[PDB]
Amino acid sequence: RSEQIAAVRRMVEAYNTGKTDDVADYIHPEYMNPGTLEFTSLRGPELFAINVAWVKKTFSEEARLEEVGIEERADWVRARLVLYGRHVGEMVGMAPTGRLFSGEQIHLLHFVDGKIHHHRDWPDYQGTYRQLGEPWPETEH
Amino acid sequence: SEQIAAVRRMVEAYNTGKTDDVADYIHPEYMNPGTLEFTSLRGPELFAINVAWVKKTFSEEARLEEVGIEERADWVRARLVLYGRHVGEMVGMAPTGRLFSGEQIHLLHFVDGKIHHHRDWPDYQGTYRQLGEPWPETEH
Amino acid sequence: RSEQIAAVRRMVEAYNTGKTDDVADYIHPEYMNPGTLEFTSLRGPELFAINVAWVKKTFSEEARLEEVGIEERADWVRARLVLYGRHVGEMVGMAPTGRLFSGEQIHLLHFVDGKIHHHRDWPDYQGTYRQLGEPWPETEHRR
Amino acid sequence: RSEQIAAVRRMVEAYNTGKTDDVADYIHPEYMNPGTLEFTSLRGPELFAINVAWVKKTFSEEARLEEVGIEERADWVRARLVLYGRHVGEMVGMAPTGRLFSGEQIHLLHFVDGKIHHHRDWPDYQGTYRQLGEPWPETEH
Ligand SMILES: CC[C@@H](O)C[C@@H](O)c1c(CC(=O)OC)cc2c(c1O)C(=O)c1c(O)cccc1C2=O
Ligand SMILES: CC[C@@H](O)C[C@@H](O)c1c(CC(=O)OC)cc2c(c1O)C(=O)c1c(O)cccc1C2=O
Ligand SMILES: CC[C@H](O)C[C@@H](O)c1c(CC(=O)OC)cc2c(c1O)C(=O)c1c(O)cccc1C2=O
Ligand SMILES: CC[C@H](O)C[C@@H](O)c1c(CC(=O)OC)cc2c(c1O)C(=O)c1c(O)cccc1C2=O
Repeated sequence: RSEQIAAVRRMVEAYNTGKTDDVADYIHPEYMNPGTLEFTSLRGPELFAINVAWVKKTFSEEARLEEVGIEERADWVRARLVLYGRHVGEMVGMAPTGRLFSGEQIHLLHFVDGKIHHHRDWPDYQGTYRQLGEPWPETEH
Repeated sequence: SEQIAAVRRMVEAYNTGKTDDVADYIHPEYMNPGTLEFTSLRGPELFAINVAWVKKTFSEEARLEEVGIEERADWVRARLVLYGRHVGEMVGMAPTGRLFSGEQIHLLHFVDGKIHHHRDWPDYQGTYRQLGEPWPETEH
Repeated sequence: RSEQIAAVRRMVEAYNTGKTDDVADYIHPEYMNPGTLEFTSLRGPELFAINVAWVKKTFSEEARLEEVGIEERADWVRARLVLYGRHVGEMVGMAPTGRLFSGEQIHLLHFVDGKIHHHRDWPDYQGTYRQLGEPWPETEHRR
Repeated sequence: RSEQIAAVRRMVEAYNTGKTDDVADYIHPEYMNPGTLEFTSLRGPELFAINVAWVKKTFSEEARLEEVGIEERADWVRARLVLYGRHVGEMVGMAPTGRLFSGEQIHLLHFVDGKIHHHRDWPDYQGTYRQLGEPWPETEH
């Protein structure tokens, strides 16, 4: 039973439930996610919490992250997930399209001190954009 | 457009699984080359078997969502997204019970005001990944 | 060194070179690919040879199949390949677009009696279609 | 003739040739690309030139960006492109694999004062990652 994978599964559940009160349990104080850089300078558990909140706000409370597979190698975990949502909040300067979508994701996670220290994820941006009807942005984010 | 209306009825038939009225919009000589592996049937009967297979393989809850539909003369292009769960044998791959969703592009040719030729391109590789990349147990 | 994997690499090399003199070495007499049922009733090394020729005709002599990875499990091989080409011949009723494209592919091959007996391949149809400029078919026929 | 589309085509040409001496002609002094934030805090023509350099360093001098289609709506341009390269440089902590790859991209560009002022680019991250043999990162750094 991998502690690393169990922690990643808690992370996934956070996206599903939206509940982030306990994230300090598995999110390192120095947690970073380069994908968040455009939105905030926060780090650690508060950074992960703001990501989860953004997901529920933008892609609906009913947004789901489904697990396809999770593997590990030393202090690293690779998660193959699928995001299901509906576009209901402003997304980087694109007005809500109200469109359903689903997009595969690959996540790379690095563990330090038994907690998630670095988190990179690659949404299916283009696939999502297509399913959103390829909206034209209304403003720069 | 009556053509776009017909394609929307086709999409609904996948969603409801109800194929009693398909002769309304499916040409007697309807062909879908993607079906050749499974059957030699044509027309409304062929379309119905395709719909039945989707419900059997991808669950009763399988549905097609519309992204967009375009037309040009006697042709329609439908940009759709299939949502389902792999519950039935899929060309020799055993049921995985896994959820999946994959964009699709459908090209439809109308003759005599009905759908005469139908090509569709599922996201085979994306679906395969979401199904955990199963190894086939047999040749279809 | 897997003989099955070696056979699949010979298959890939045939698409690359267009050289098919020796395909009977590794293609089963009863070889079938369900994806080409629309085009011909051929089977065996004969079917494979014409499929290779069609690729070179439709996607140019310079069309390439690059290997990402190949794995095997008992009598089955899974090949992760990438096709590169330029669309220069009629393709299912769509006129040549002259467009460069590249698309990942997943191939599933079943061996029987030491030769490739069943071959299923999944091109990135939609990705390819996008890169071709999403052409409208001119005919539902071959033309 | 669209001056905007012409400008975006000069941008595309810069990725292809690696020739960036004239980028100030079409890149706004305040040009930003949020995709670059992990790597640099630069803005303007300098940021664009750095991006081009990184592409050539990481994906080889032979890297090419092919045009599928470009459209515009008011002060916005959408470019549908395809990147071709070979993974020859360290890529966010993943060692060079020497592997060929090609992946579609969608770019969204906003013009201000007749120059490219904001640039968002969605590579096919997952498809590229696959073609690179899904490498495990050697560092987070
Ligand atoms: C706080 C800032 C963020 O939370 C936004 C950022 O998280 C974000 C995410 C979160 C994520 O990585 O997957 C759950 C996803 C997307 C995005 C995102 O900013 C996107 O911006 C995005 C897009 O512009 C076009 C298509 C798809 C997407 C996304 O899928
Ligand atoms: C200054 C540094 C940057 O320029 C890096 C950034 O360019 C970057 C680019 C540039 C790009 O937009 O293509 C024309 C592409 C990728 C990436 C990138 O940082 C990637 O990081 C990347 C990846 O991690 C996995 C798969 C693909 C990619 C990229 O395709
Ligand atoms: C009647 C039986 C059929 O025609 C099977 C066939 O419908 C079929 C469909 C339905 C369709 O859209 O083609 C018209 C979809 C898939 C498939 C299919 O046979 C697949 O076989 C399939 C697969 O093997 C791996 C991933 C995805 C798929 C499919 O999405
Ligand atoms: C004899 C005629 C043929 O066999 C056509 C057939 O070869 C074919 C191949 C080759 C192959 O993968 O078969 C084993 C590839 C494609 C296709 C094909 O017929 C396609 O039709 C096709 C398409 O309509 C839209 C996008 C992509 C493709 C293909 O990539």
